[PDB]
Amino acid sequence: VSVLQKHLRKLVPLLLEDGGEAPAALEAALEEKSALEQMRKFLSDPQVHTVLVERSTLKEFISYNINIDIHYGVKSNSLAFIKRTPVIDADKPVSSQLRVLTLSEDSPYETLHSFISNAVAPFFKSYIRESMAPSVEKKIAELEMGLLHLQQ
Amino acid sequence: VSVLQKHLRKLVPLLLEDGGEAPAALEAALEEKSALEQMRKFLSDPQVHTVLVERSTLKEFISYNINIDIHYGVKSNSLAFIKRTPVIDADKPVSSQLRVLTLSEDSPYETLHSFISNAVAPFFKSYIRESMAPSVEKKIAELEMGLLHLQQ
Amino acid sequence: TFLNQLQSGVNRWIREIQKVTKLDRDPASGTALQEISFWLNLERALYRIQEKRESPEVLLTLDILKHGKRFHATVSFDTDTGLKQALETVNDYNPLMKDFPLNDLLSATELDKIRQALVAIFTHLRKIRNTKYPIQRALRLVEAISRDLSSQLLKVLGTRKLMHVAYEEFEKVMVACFEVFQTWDDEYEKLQVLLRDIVKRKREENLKMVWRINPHRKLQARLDQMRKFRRQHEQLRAVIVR
Amino acid sequence: TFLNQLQSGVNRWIREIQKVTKLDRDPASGTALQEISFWLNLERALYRI
Repeated sequence: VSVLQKHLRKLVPLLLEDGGEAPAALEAALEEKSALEQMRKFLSDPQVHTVLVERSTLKEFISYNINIDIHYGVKSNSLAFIKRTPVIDADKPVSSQLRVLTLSEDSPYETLHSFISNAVAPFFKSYIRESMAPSVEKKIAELEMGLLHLQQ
Repeated sequence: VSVLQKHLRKLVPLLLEDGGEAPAALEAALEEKSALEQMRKFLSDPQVHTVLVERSTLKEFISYNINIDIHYGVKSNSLAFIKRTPVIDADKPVSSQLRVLTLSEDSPYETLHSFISNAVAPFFKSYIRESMAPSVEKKIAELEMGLLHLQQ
Repeated sequence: TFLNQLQSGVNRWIREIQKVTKLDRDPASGTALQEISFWLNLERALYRIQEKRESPEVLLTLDILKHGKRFHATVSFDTDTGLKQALETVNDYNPLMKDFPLNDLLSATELDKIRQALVAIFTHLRKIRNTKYPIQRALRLVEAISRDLSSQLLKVLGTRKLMHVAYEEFEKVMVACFEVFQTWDDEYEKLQVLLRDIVKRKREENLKMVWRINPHRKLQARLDQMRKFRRQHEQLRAVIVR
Repeated sequence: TFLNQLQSGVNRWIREIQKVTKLDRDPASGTALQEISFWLNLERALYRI
């Protein structure tokens, strides 16, 4: 709700843009009643984890709408805010019990392939070096090759 | 590392701490030269792309060491950056090449099990649905279930 | 400083209680006895966390934090702990985790031992459903008993060489394997029936219980086919002799 | 507005052509038959694009 709006203001602007807070487009997106209900559901219910806030630029106007679902719009610079806690509590940890995933303005196929190659497979490699994991790594390699083939 | 230092100055206290400006724990951790060395290595060196920060409370006295690799413990507000990119561009923000995330103060084994269940497998499933991935998700779920069975 | 210390102590106690409750000892972790032991361990961890929170030092620290305005910290520690849930779970799983019918079925790889162990697993599921143990927990106990009976039958068959037995020995081994599979299925059904009774007692929460059975029937069918084929081989040897 | 829509549509059509003509055999995914099938599909997609 308000906590989710503050988290998206203090996180997505530092992720989607070069840094800052929720702009007029971002504030207007968060100001929608349905978007506010989606933010409240994400910050309260445990079922809703990923929270998407987009700083779009449609031919380069600053006018965006926030929603629970994530879609590949026209230059939609979405930012997936996956929450780990069941709720975003004001006293208990919320952002530490969450994460920020950056999505490209265009379709996320190439960025997702790069993330699988160098942020999912490398993370699994680091975890294994610190140590079903090899099966996960091989399946991630196969899925990254398939995603590259599909994007191409 | 200027944008990297700016992000850890405000977003980490909004995540690792209760919210707002950085407390004395984060100030002392950054005052330790190891945190600055890790930030400089992340900004300049592409091979090294790991760093940690923690603002804990020990019985409260705060004596935290910030390193150039991801770290976590017990009753500590650790924070590590998931650097999908090797280095940081000068034109782009320095923090834009490292996905900063703060660890929780709960048990790291159960938190890691939940993160494997609904953070890496959910990301692969989301990428596949936007489009192997199910096999990697099943391997992660099997690892989480095995960790839960071993801890129980 | 003291108010922050009390609030941080409350938050750390809440985090420790949440970590203790996070290690869920489900019936999938091992057999039915393994699930009962995991539930007992989780309940013991929850009870220890609750005792640590309710100790006089914990109460004094909570009072100091509340007087220092750390009401948010106290509320976070209370919500993240789940001490009441842990104590209730320990009380509920105490009368269900004590029974060991799955281990009895595993030890009794024979037909009568498998039937007795499956009956013990079903009775443990019924007792857990009578207690605060879940209907899914009782069904998992029955399923673990059936799986242990099937594994014990397989291990005994491997030890005795029932696949390569003689005529009468192979017939007895196939009968024993089929009986072990049937006893495992019956014990899984009994555990599912106890879980269904628990779910009927908790119709708002307990949606249903699985069919459980065992984890064999295929081995028993193959052994019966082998015994019939051995009888046919003897009859055909007699026919060729004639 | 027509020119901007034309630019966006040209980008979308080029992306569709590249997607049709880029589904080749992976460097380590699949066998020789799978790589050859990916190459043939890429040849057909490249001709169409």
